[PDB]
Amino acid sequence: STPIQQLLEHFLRQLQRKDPHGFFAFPVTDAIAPGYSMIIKHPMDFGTMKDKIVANEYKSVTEFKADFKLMCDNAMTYNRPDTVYYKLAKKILHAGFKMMSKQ
Amino acid sequence: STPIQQLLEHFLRQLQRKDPHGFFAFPVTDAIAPGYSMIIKHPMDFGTMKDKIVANEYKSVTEFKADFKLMCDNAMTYNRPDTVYYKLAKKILHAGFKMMS
Amino acid sequence: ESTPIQQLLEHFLRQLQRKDPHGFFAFPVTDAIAPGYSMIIKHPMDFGTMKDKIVANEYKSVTEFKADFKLMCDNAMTYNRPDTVYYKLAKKILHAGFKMMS
Amino acid sequence: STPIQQLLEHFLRQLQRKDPHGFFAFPVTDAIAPGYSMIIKHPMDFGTMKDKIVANEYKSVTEFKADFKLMCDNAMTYNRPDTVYYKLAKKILHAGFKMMS
Amino acid sequence: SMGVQVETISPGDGRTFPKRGQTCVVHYTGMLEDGKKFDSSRDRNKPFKFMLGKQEVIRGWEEGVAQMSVGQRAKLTISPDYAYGATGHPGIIPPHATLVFDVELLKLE
Amino acid sequence: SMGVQVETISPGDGRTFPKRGQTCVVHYTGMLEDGKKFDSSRDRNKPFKFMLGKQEVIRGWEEGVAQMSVGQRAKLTISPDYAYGATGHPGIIPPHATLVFDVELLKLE
Amino acid sequence: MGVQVETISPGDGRTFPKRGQTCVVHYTGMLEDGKKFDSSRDRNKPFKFMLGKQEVIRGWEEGVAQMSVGQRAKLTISPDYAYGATGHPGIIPPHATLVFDVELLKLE
Amino acid sequence: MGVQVETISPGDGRTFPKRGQTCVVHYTGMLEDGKKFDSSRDRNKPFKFMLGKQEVIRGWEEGVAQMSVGQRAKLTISPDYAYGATGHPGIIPPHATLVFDVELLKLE
Ligand SMILES: CCNC(=O)N1CCN(c2nc(NC3CCN(C(=O)[C@@H](CCc4ccc(OC)cc4)NC(=O)[C@@H]4CCCCN4C(=O)C(=O)C(C)(C)CC)CC3)nc(N(Cc3cnn(C)c3)C3CC3)n2)CC1
Ligand SMILES: CCNC(=O)N1CCN(c2nc(NC3CCN(C(=O)[C@@H](CCc4ccc(OC)cc4)NC(=O)[C@@H]4CCCCN4C(=O)C(=O)C(C)(C)CC)CC3)nc(N(Cc3cnn(C)c3)C3CC3)n2)CC1
Ligand SMILES: CCNC(=O)N1CCN(c2nc(NC3CCN(C(=O)[C@@H](CCc4ccc(OC)cc4)NC(=O)[C@@H]4CCCCN4C(=O)C(=O)C(C)(C)CC)CC3)nc(N(Cc3cnn(C)c3)C3CC3)n2)CC1
Ligand SMILES: CCNC(=O)N1CCN(c2nc(NC3CCN(C(=O)[C@@H](CCc4ccc(OC)cc4)NC(=O)[C@@H]4CCCCN4C(=O)C(=O)C(C)(C)CC)CC3)nc(N(Cc3cnn(C)c3)C3CC3)n2)CC1
Repeated sequence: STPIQQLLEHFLRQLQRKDPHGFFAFPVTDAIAPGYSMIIKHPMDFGTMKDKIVANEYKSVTEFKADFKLMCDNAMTYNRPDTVYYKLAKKILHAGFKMMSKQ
Repeated sequence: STPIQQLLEHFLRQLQRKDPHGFFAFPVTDAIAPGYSMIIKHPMDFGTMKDKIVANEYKSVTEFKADFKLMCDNAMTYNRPDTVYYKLAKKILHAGFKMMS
Repeated sequence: ESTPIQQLLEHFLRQLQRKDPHGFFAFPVTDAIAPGYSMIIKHPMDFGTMKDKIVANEYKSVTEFKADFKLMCDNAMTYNRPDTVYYKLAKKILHAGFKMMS
Repeated sequence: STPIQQLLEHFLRQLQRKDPHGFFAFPVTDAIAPGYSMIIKHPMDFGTMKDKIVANEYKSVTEFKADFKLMCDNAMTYNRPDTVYYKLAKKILHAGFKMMS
Repeated sequence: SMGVQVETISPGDGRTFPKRGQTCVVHYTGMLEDGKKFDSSRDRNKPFKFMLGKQEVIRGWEEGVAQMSVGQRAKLTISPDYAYGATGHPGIIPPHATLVFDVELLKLE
Repeated sequence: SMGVQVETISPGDGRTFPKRGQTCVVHYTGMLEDGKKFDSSRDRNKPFKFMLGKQEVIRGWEEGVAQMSVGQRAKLTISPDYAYGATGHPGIIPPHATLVFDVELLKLE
Repeated sequence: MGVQVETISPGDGRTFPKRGQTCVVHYTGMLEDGKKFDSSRDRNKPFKFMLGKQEVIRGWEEGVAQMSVGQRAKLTISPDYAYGATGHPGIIPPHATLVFDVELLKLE
Repeated sequence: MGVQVETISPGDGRTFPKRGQTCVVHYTGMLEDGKKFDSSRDRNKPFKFMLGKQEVIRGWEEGVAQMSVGQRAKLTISPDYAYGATGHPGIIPPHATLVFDVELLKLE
């Protein structure tokens, strides 16, 4: 585990603690969200991010932040503003940026 | 019929034209409106007013206006504000007072 | 040459028929499909008959055309029970067609 | 009466007030409900609950809540969902817990 | 809340239920929880009519009568939140009153 | 306008209808008025679940599915006001589109 | 309520007007009894106003703000949110409840 | 969306609060997930405020105005009709939807 892999694992555990119900844990399927793959072209989720950390695919914290933002941006695009999902995506995105603000 | 019976007859027909569905035409029964006789203690209707005109029971236009007001006030007491009856009673009351001002 | 009355009613008819995409009103209701229909409905009507009347220049007025459209819907609401697709469509189409033709 | 007996009796009277017709008042017999003792293995009712309080058999509020739940759960197992009995059991179970929480 | 419970006194056909926009023709007797009568259409020899879906009656009737079929006679027990609530009906129904109606669904119109 | 029309393809039990707060389990195919398909849960071999009363679906589904009973298969024809209106669903449903769904109510949870 | 909003056809449900944006609408205004007093559709030209600029009656200010682009809705507006006791001489009588059919076509 | 009023138990359906009247209420306030943040019942003392006097958040101003004396209702209030992006530091988080159980006891 390199210095970056440790830090990204730390950030990931802190971010996942903000999603106690696991809304972001796995890829969104079309069965649960009709048309999801028609609207969102680049899906992202915590499980995929975790796999990327383990395979040492992130070259910087910035790239990790870009997947985290992508995950949140997908949720705020797919889901209506009045839904639990949209509100959670907005809250966690702000909280994650604040946490990783010094990069 | 006296000049007063004539004027009240004129007013009654003009007001009745404002009630084309006959909501005020006859006494409200308890069968159509449960508890009506528990809530409204002095019922009034156009049919009763017409009978009073014919029997020369109104001593003044003021007394006629008082029954008309009583009729409308009963409807706005018995009926809820969102109902056709409440809205019509308020509309007709304003128009009748304006006419007999 | 189509008369002005023939032009307008066919225009109205095509608009009304678009509201019946499944063709429920397209042809006369038979007794084989609906037993006792001709005992219950005394003056049957359908879009196809209305079209035939236009082509033969049988309508003297827009009023008569509206009356046949209404008759068609009223026949459907008399014959069919309120819980059926047919009854619900007739009530919906009657309201919607009148709104369109004014 | 001990403190636990007082509290459970207080709760029971409040719970029984929610059953004014006494559907839960006495044990369900097999004569009244054929096969009941084949379907419901541990029957319960308010009358048995009162008797349990009086002989000081409840060791905790927890045990009392468990008998109330059992009573409602027995009713929702034995009776079909379209019955007054099933609907009452579901309603009273939710309301009694709310009352004692 | 206990809402409204419908207990069958004598059965209806179990197939004809009132829909929204139909007129229900009923005979009823209304009593307070202790049995005191406050009204009855049977006492007036005239059934009561109301239309479902038009806010004409207390919620326990709206939801309770919807559950009956033509011919059914039932006892409706209705909690205050489904009745007249804290206000009651001054001089007729006290505050916070559970109501019991004996209702017969005579006809749909 | 014409709101939503429900046409039965094959009957349900005609007695188990979904109430507010229940989860409906359905298989559906959605087409435009001219028949081009835009989506189907059957194509994904996975039924769709949604709860009535939770503002999760277009109004034509809310009112149309509420009318079906368990087991029923029906065709829902839905006007734009009861669908996606002037906006449509960019890239999937054009503006002002009447929609046709083949819906089977499989189960309530 | 000063203004009640009843949806006739849905908007996109995400694009709501903010302060300083121009709303482009087509409307019909009627009195409570159904009589028409004006319509932008009759002039074949939508009406434009900028939110936050005190250009319209309060029932429009608050009612249109609740709509999303594409939505068509019925606004029922109480006199306090409309023309109040004065009315609008020769057009709207005193103490009039107003009903508008409004379609939010676009924001500029 | 700003405030939704769901009746828990009915009011008299005729006595609605007007400008300048004092509303006497008992309330419980919770966040959307059910956590309580305040309750007047816990203090054994009703809350009073005068309508039309900018004393309360807009969802209460408009929500209570819709109730009649005696009514108990659940008010669900969007952040724009509550404490918005700022919240109420240490009590209400940013962007919070609020849920109040409100009983209109009396007008004074
Ligand atoms: C909208 C415009 N259009 C329209 O209105 N239309 C055309 C479309 N439409 C329709 N109706 C029906 N069938 C039922 C509808 C209900 N009913 C009956 O007769 C009932 C009496 C009424 C009733 C219904 C239900 C009920 O308890 C739930 C109680 C009463 N009678 C009977 O129970 C008995 C049993 C045998 C038949 C006769 N009985 C009798 O006593 C008699 O002998 C009579 C009736 C003479 C003495 C009273 C009509 C028959 N099928 C189809 N199709 C689609 C198709 C195929 N080709 N096309 C072109 C269409 C085919 C796929 C099937 N379409 C309605 C008419
Ligand atoms: C809420 C707490 N309380 C509670 O839960 N309780 C107490 C109150 N309650 C109740 N139920 C009934 N009647 C039926 C209800 C339906 N049922 C049956 O067995 C049915 C099987 C279930 C069923 C029902 C409908 C249906 O298609 C619509 C399909 C299936 N069986 C049968 O169809 C056959 C026919 C003959 C009898 C038995 N059958 C059998 O095969 C058998 O032998 C068994 C079952 C052993 C093998 C399969 C139970 C009994 N009456 C009264 N009262 C009030 C009263 C109170 N005290 N007193 C003194 C009177 C008065 C009227 C007497 N009260 C329910 C229990
Ligand atoms: C304008 C001059 N005229 C005039 O004023 N009036 C008088 C009105 N009026 C009227 N009223 C009604 N129906 C209800 C309207 C609401 N209501 C009630 O009692 C409600 C209580 C009030 C309420 C309403 C809604 C609500 O939640 C949405 C909560 C509360 N009661 C109940 O919910 C219960 C259950 C049902 C029976 C009674 N309940 C009781 O507790 C009682 O026992 C009482 C009330 C005695 C104890 C307190 C009044 C009556 N129908 C019709 N028609 C048209 C017609 C046909 N022929 N003609 C000639 C006309 C017939 C075709 C239908 N006409 C016209 C004449
Ligand atoms: C936060 C990270 N995560 C994440 O983002 N996401 C993704 C979300 N997501 C989600 N969403 C939904 N339900 C709808 C919500 C609204 N909607 C729709 O498509 C609506 C259209 C939008 C709309 C909504 C309300 C409205 O009111 C008037 C008007 C419009 N469509 C329709 O009305 C119709 C009819 C039904 C089928 C589809 N229609 C169509 O036209 C089509 O064919 C398309 C859409 C293809 C053409 C346009 C999305 C989906 N349920 C659940 N669960 C819990 C769960 C979660 N995971 N697991 C394992 C379980 C299950 C328990 C329920 N979870 C979580 C994962």
